[PDB]
Amino acid sequence: VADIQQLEEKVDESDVRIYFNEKSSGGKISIDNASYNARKLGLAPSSIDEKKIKELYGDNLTYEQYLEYLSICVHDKDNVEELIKMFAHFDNNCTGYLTKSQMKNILTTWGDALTDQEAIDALNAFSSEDNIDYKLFCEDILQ
Amino acid sequence: KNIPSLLRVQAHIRKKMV
Repeated sequence: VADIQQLEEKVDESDVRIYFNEKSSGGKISIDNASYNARKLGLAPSSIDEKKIKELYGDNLTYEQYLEYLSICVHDKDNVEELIKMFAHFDNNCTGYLTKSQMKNILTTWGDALTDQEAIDALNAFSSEDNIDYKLFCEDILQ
Repeated sequence: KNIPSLLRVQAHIRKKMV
């Protein structure tokens, strides 16, 4: 797992700092605004990451604790195959497609569930067609 | 089932829609 030094070769710390200044109150940043900044930096935190940092430092992070959080958000082991296999689990006809409604159920049920409108919006933004090529979808979100 | 990979999908979706 990325340390802060390595994080700072991957992202511009000038951005890291400016995004912190945008959201900080009292010299600290809330987990939710830290996750927002992580995403602006092209990182993808889950609730596992949020809860890990919260367990160490509480709801509001100093600048350095925010840097530690970002290092946890890097996820270098992410690959498209694992994402595809998750969806393919529900593709028992082995068609390569799931409908927007099927995709919605898969995304709003278990895990860090999206809201119905979040899942709907992400799916409509991806494709105007109802059949989603989930391999194409996974390749898109990973970039 | 396959919960950790589900978390990554949802994570990247939230990243994309930020």
